[PDB]
Amino acid sequence: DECEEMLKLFKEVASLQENFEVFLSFEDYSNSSLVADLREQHIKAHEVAQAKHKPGSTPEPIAAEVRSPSMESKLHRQALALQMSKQELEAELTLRALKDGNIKTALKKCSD
Amino acid sequence: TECFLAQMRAQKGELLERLSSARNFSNMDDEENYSAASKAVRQVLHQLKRLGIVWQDVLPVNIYCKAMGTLLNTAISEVIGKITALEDISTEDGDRL
Repeated sequence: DECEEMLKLFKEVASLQENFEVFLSFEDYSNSSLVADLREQHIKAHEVAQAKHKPGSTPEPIAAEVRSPSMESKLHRQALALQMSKQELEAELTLRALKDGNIKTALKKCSD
Repeated sequence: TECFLAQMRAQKGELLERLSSARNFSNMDDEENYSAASKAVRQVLHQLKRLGIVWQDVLPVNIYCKAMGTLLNTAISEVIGKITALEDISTEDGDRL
């Protein structure tokens, strides 16, 4: 159990270092405040990565027959360390869209 | 027996069709190829969930489990064949697969 816990701690540290280039001490690492802050920061980042992709203007001649990697996949690469599944991501997005006054996007996600 | 398997082949003739959007599981780097692949996989599990709910407490335990295993075998052996017939799998593909 000691080795499994220590392995989990170093796995989290290495995943956070490689996917984010964030380097601190273990006292700053184990503090849940930074974990929650980085979780909400990349929740907001995922909000924008799709919000810009709802067309507010005419599309650009980019990703034409050669489509760019999805932002959701990069967010999931980041969140594999954060242990956030798709259900929790959709739950958080529903509340965040509800706070923005967007009703349809929350109802559609609830229905799905 | 023959009446029951007539329902099985009708159900299989749905699952493979729901996998028609899998696009041979190629070019996972594209966002559309990832979305259209998730669309097939969600619906394949959803069909079996509802079918199992329908057949719940109707068939005996042995035959229900055997029929479910038989349907899931066809569901999984198609994805396995699609993956083993691929040619290019990059680092991004190895994560989304």
